[PDB]
Amino acid sequence: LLEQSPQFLSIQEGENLTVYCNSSSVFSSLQWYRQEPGEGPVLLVTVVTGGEVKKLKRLTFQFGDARKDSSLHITAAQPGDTGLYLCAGAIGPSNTGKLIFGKGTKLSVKPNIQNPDPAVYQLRDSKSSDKSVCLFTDFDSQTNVSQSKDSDVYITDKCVLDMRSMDFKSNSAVAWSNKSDFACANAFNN
Amino acid sequence: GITQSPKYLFRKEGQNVTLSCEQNLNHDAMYWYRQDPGQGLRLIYYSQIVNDFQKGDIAEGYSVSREKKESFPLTVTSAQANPTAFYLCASSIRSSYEQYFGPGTRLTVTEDLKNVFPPEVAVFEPSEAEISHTQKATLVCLATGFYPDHVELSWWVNGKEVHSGVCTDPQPLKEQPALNDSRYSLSSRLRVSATFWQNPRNHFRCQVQFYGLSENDEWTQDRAKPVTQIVSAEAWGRA
Amino acid sequence: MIQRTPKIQVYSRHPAENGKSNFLNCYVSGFHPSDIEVDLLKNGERIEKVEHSDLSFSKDWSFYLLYYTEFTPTEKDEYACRVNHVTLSQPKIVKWDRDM
Amino acid sequence: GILGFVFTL
Amino acid sequence: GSHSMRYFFTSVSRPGRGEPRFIAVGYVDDTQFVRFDSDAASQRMEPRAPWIEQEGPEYWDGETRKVKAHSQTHRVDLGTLRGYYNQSEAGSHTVQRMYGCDVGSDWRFLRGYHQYAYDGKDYIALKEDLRSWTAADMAAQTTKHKWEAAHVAEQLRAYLEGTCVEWLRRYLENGKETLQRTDAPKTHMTHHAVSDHEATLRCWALSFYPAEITLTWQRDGEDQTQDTELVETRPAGDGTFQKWAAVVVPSGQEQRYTCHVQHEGLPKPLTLRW
Repeated sequence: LLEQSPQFLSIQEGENLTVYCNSSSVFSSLQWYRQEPGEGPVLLVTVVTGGEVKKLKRLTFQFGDARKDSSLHITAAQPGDTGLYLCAGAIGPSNTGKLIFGKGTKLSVKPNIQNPDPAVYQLRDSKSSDKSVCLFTDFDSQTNVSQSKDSDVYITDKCVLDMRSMDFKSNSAVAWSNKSDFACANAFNN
Repeated sequence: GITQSPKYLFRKEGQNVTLSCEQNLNHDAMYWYRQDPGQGLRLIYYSQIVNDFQKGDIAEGYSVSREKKESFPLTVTSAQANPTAFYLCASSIRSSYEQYFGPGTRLTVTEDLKNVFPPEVAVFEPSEAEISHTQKATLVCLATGFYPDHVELSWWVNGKEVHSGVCTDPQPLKEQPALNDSRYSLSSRLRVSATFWQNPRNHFRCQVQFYGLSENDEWTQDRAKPVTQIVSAEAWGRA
Repeated sequence: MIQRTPKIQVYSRHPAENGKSNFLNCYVSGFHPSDIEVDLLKNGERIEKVEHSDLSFSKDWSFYLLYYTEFTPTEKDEYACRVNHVTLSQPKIVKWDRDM
Repeated sequence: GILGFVFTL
Repeated sequence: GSHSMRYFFTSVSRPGRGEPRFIAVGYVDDTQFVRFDSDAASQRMEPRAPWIEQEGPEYWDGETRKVKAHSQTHRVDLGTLRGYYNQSEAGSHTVQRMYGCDVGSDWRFLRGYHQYAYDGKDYIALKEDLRSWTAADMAAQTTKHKWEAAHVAEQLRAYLEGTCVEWLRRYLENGKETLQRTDAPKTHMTHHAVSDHEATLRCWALSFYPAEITLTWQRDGEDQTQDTELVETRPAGDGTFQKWAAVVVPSGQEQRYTCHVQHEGLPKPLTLRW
């Protein structure tokens, strides 16, 4: 058995967070991964000795005494630390040649938007007259865009965009529809 | 490292397909997993040592072999009921120690090739209101009506791919929520300075690599064969 | 390669009462490598249908094996075990004293 | 019962 | 008393003539209970004591799948070690492996073992602390570093102190009616006419289990070491053991010697004269 905790954790930058991994049995080794969906999980660390503590930059992994649990600590969280964190391990008592995997803790670190400038803009197709999309942009971390209440209207969720020359980050969602009466002004009521 | 080729795989039901997994890490143990959207890994098969292998938690419909240390091929047969998934290979120096993962392979299976469509692609030009208020310009790209959801969207400024100021939806959306093999759409945004967008000799291009039918696949219906192909839209800066 | 020479003991499972069913055993031990030909002989004649135990070994890694057959001792007939092995100049023969 | 995991020299 | 479970694996290269011979046996104390032979036709782990047949078909499937993995692992080991020592593809060579656990009277963990030999000489061995290795030479130090980096010992330790002991207990209680039984030796003495002057006194002990035993000679006073010999304890073929001890003596002095037989199949030891 292997459970991760909590399933989800929201943290605005600079705070510190500690996610957990536990077993009803005993691990002979335990791994922590980052995994981006659609890509292969990436190995952060292996721990093996009960009580041990390992550091990797801002990350600090600790292993319980009886090797039944483990923790990941991030000191001074950053918006790049956002993602799913996945715990795996070998169960000693099990006498097998495979690893067990957790369901992953998903961490969201909110970006510290300095001067929020929330607006909705209408954008026209570079090719035809009538086609257009709606862009909701420059809002802060505290705002969530809901899914469309409507099956006529498509709305993407947030994507954080980073112009890394101007040292500048901003949020945005896009909406569109096959109606032409359909208006940007209210597209994001939800 | 550990390779998995190809990154994308498309098939009709009944068609056996073999996924590849190679490694030169000098590892003895190899592992296969599959993952459905929003779910976790599921062990299919693994091998602790060359010339040996054993079933995982979901081996039905699957077949493997381990003739060589370097390779652990996985076959998905027509016995597997829900073959469409993300497939991940991993290796470890000895079994039951830290595993290193391959990049993964996406496999989509459809019960009929007439559901297959390449993307259409449109670039939407920055709002003049955005430019006035912020002195920044966001171009949005929209890829629509493609099936399967096997695409790579990228942005090209004056002939060169860019990554800064780009944000692409992590997930495609369903255009038709009801049916199994529905068409998809995907948006992305490129944000630049107003001054850059307002140069009329700056060329912007949204590019979608679509993975579809092979050139030599049987296409019985009238419209163009939805082969693997790149679909692009473009805009020039405007002053 | 390090090579150890086989030790040999020929003996019966039970005390050998004449005309009563017993077992003729030949125990080879302390040898390396494991490759070994072991022949039970009766009056210089190899008994067919020989039978040994599962190859195993002792703490010092040297191998051991129990070859055996079901026999019945008769006062005038000779029993022996015969062994060939790379550590031996030639086959070696150890005769069954029914007193050892 | 024997070891369930194997590992090379 | 005390009890042990041990497995023994032997892999031999038969160059050109197939790929290596693999033989595995398991023991509880001095009683063998399983075997696997890669040459036999069944391609299974097989029972060799009757009480292991209390195990169901999943036991057998598992053991067979595990022992086959052992088989390929030491096949590969043979190719590897031939490199580490620069040997030839004509030379036949041997990998030996032994592991298991000991438990005390309270049936709790005492000690664990895991070690290899190459061509009949120590290669590498887990030390009693179950944390560190003993590499005979440098080649094994190569294995040592790899096994250390991939933390072999820590997982081994979970099996030796845990799983291994759990199996042993189960085996001991399942086969209680033979395994936990004592067989007392069946003693008798023998006289021979070695150089006339001289007599050989041979003290026998038969059909005992376990194989552990002590046979001490003695005079009116104490032990007689000189002019004695002591046979290697040998198997009877039926799960019991035998061992004899001889002395040469001056004629007419025979009946003054006493053999002394120690074993846990007897309350008090037994004494013999001629």
